[PDB]
Amino acid sequence: VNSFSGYLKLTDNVYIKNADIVEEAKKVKPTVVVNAANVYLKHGGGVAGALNKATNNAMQVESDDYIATNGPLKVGGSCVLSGHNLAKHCLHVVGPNVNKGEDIQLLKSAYENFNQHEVLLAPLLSAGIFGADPIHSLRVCVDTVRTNVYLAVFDKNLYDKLVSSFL
Ligand SMILES: O=C(N[C@@H]1c2cccc(O)c2C[C@@H]1C(=O)O)c1ccc2[nH]c(CO)nc2c1
Repeated sequence: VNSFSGYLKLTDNVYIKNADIVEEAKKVKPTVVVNAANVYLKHGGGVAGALNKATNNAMQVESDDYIATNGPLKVGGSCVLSGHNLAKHCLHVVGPNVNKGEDIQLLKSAYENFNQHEVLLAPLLSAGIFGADPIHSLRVCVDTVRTNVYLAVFDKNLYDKLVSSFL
């Protein structure tokens, strides 16, 4: 038993809810919140900008030190950093950005990072301003992640569509 509330069970291990991931994080304080990162950890907009804003820019400060030491992530890759006031840890995961022309096949590799963590609060990778179909992202999530994932979906109208179209 865990503390996530109101989530709709999709599969053995995947649950979904219409909520702002930042607000979910603030309430739950999960062990791991997933950020929809880019390779430079520049948290400007979407999930990343919203999470970073809630940390008063501490996420960005930590991220800039990470990049200065280690260089950029790979598309499909990840790193574990602090969760600041939102979670114990933040797993920064880079899904492919269709609006930048990146290979959608890398979405499965991105979701594989979730399997290193027993339980996660997460967004659908590559969706929103990353340009991919959220219905596709949810399918890849369910078919790739084996650990327990609680998906927060910002847009209420998309959430209803994701549920109604789920196979
Ligand atoms: O961009 C965000 N989420 C993506 C998003 C956004 C809009 C339509 C979409 O189809 C999608 C798919 C993505 C998802 O739901 O995971 C996001 C999430 C929380 C936010 N809190 C604030 C505060 O101002 N801003 C936010 C932005």
